[PDB]
Amino acid sequence: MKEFYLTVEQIGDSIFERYIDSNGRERTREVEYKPSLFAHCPESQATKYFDIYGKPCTRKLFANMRDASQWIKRMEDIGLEALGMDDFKLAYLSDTYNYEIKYDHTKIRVANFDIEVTSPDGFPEPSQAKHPIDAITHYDSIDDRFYVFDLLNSPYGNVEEWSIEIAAKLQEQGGDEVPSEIIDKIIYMPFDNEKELLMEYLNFWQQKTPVILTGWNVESFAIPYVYNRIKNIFGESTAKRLSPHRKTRVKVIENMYGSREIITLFGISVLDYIDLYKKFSFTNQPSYSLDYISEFELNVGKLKYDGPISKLRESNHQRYISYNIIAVYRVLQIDAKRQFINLSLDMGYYAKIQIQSVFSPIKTWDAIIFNSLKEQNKVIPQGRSHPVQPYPGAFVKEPIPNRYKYVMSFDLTSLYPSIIRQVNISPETIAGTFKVAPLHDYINAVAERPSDVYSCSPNGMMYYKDRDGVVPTEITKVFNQRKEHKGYMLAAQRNGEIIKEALHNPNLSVDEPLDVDYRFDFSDEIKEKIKKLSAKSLNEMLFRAQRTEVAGMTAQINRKLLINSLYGALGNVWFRYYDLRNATAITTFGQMALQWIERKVNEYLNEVCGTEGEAFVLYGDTDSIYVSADKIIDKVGESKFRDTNHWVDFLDKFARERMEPAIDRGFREMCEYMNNKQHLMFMDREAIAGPPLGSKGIGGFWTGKKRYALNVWDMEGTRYAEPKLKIMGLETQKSSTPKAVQKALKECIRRMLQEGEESLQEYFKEFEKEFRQLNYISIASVSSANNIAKYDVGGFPGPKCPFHIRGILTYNRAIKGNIDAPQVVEGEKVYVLPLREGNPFGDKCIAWPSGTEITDLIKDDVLHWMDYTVLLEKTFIKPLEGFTSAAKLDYEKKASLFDMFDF
DNA sequence: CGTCTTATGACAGCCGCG
DNA sequence: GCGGCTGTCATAAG
Ligand SMILES: Nc1ncnc2c1ncn2[C@H]1C[C@H](O)[C@@H](COP(=O)(O)OP(=O)(O)OP(=O)(O)O)O1
Ligand SMILES: [Mg+2]
Repeated sequence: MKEFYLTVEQIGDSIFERYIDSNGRERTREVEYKPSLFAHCPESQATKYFDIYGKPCTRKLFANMRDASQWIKRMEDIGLEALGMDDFKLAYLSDTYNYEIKYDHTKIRVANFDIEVTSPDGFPEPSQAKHPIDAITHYDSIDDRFYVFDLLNSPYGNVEEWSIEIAAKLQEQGGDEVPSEIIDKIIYMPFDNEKELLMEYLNFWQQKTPVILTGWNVESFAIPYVYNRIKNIFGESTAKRLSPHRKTRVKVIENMYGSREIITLFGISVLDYIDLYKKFSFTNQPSYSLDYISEFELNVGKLKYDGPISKLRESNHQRYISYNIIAVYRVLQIDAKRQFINLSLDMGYYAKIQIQSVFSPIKTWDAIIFNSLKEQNKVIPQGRSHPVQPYPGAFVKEPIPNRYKYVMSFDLTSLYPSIIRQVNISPETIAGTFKVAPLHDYINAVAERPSDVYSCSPNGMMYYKDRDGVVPTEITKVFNQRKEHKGYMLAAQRNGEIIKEALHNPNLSVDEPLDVDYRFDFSDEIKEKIKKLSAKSLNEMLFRAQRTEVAGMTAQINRKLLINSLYGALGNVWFRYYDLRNATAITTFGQMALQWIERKVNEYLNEVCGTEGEAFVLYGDTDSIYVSADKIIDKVGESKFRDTNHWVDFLDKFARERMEPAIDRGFREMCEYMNNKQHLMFMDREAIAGPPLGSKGIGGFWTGKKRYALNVWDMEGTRYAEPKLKIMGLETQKSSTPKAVQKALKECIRRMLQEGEESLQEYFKEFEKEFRQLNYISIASVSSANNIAKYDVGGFPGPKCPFHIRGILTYNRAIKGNIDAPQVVEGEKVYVLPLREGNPFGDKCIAWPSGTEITDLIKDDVLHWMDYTVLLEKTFIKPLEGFTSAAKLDYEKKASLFDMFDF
């Protein structure tokens, strides 16, 4: 098989690479790399290398990288361009790996660990690292074993060995419920002393050296902590054993309050799972404690223990060890579901970068573009510095705030990348400019055709159609990968809906979940095998369909991000090809394209419909249009449709067979009008929304820009067995909104759109009646702990100081000197509750770390002094009032004037 | 070392207001 | 002692 890299580092004049040879064995190299850079030269200077604009360059080979850096600064001291790849690590991979990398993941040692550390005086700081590590669980993907390092003896207790037999037992038999799947994969190692455990851990680290280090929060806790603890006991030299190349870096970043350390292990790609989640998950969570995320991702209970963690090792060492194990395992199950490491490797090897550079899309693209550029023997520009500058973005329509009964929506397939292609927008494909008319004339088609030689954008730019661009090129490859995985995702989602109808009446049977690829549309035979199955068999099938869909999701949405991020890279001063003429060519074209097609969509329907000058497009954002479908439904009445599904099928058939080709006609005309390389503007039918047949439900409603809800029956060819609410922007969708309140506002919106005004008031009346009974956490608001320092007037609120910030200050006074209480960390989320007048906390509100409960020290005061009236109005009724008004509804009851007829 | 603009709402403080 | 406005902040939609 082909050879592929594991890690790579630059150290001085030596490149340190770990890799896999033709055999699948893992080797290392120390390479004394001889990089090449480039400089322009006169025309008559024969050469194979040219810059991207067409200009001759001579290659300058160098003895070593220091000398190549020495040259880059001198070229600037003189002030001439130093073209080429300034980052020599990427150049070396590009040299060593002159092909498309296919990689054997089973040969890649992904390690996954967590440590435990008892502390009676509050959170154990890794900076200091002043407490014993009393447990570590290190899972190794190659061995497929969890290595448990256990400390029987410590200043904080002498404990007996952990019993696997006990750990296996269920928590109702008095055990730990450590999963079946992992009981035969634990290798357990008790230790008398710390020094011993550590040394063994280090030796173990040497023979099973992690290529990808991951885990929950390891980057800010685990890694730093083991490093410093080992460093303080055995000296810094021993600590460096953690790096296979024996080189490390300490990035101390003293927050305005206390210390904080970041350790770089050369030779290892640390991918902390917390960061991979934030980037790739497309969620904004109330809290990021593993405990919370496990719940959310896996529907799986909180690892339970009595008393505080600080004395679990002494109370119940058995539990203590088991939780450190299951903690490791959970991250493995989350990744089984989400595939973020899989993703990371894909992009990583695709771009040919260090795996941990998947976090920076600027890096990713620089390497993709360089590699692509290198094979055509072209020289890349030098990165140049730039001031930051605003530039205009997308166009959003102001919708008339109303109820909407029948709504059909349409959206462009990857707008900004398609534009990039359609127009051939790239650094080296720029043809010049042209005098631009008010954009509203290009929208209307009045303005002079800007050029009939060059491909154009309404911002005034012109592009070549002859030659093809680096960016269009590279953006197209990844787009197709996106497209493929989107295909599988959407199929899985349909297969999901087919299984959902099957369990409306499952065949009384003892059967077998079918052996099938959930990525593809269930064929007839298998659909007819489907309904003959049992609930047990069918649920397993659903579960699996769902796991496929989610996996397709990840692959799809993250590749979508990467390309959209190429666009965003164009508007970013740090990007080698940073360029605002291109960035605005994209967005301005986006604006024209969205309004242009509004006009056409509005024109065609007024035609086919009968009237003239009726606004059918009620709304649109960047690349979407939401068309009102009332008058089209009105062209057959309420009668002719048997059931709900009959008018859905209709609209779908109408969109597909009448509207779409009209759209297509419109967009290819615009393509001509703009003289673009290729027509690539596609609006796929997205949503079909309305009320269920002969019900008093409102279908949809807009409140303003970015704020609407709809009742959807079909989303992009998927015919849900249950109508699903599509809610955008409203507080139900915001992680700041209290949990129970998200659920309530949602049941409301579901009530307005499906049932009607009647149902709303009924449920509204119930909710406020029961409100005071809800769990304080479930009804707390969430915010981020930012800039506490800045607003701290020596203990009290400063000028301008925000609500949640104010809440945090009151907390910190109410926990003065108490070091057992959880402090609040900068940047992390807090729960927020308002306080009643006269409370003993001083202020009108309080805040505490989210994902956790408030410490007992204040727990019972906050619960007494809690302010429900305020909470209900600010968090539930104000929001509901917003929705209510727009929809023309009341959520309560008007002044009868017919009350005179009571009883 | 470093994706982007557009837009909403909860709040704070400012200002006018017999 | 408020409703209208502006700016800061947190957080959505694309
Ligand atoms: N995270 C982002 N960064 C930069 N630009 C974005 C981002 N999200 C969206 N955009 C811009 C460019 C998109 O093409 C345009 C419309 O976005 P959107 O419709 O969500 O997806 P898309 O049109 O790129 O693909 P698709 O509609 O197929 O999911 O808005
Ligand atoms: Mg789109």
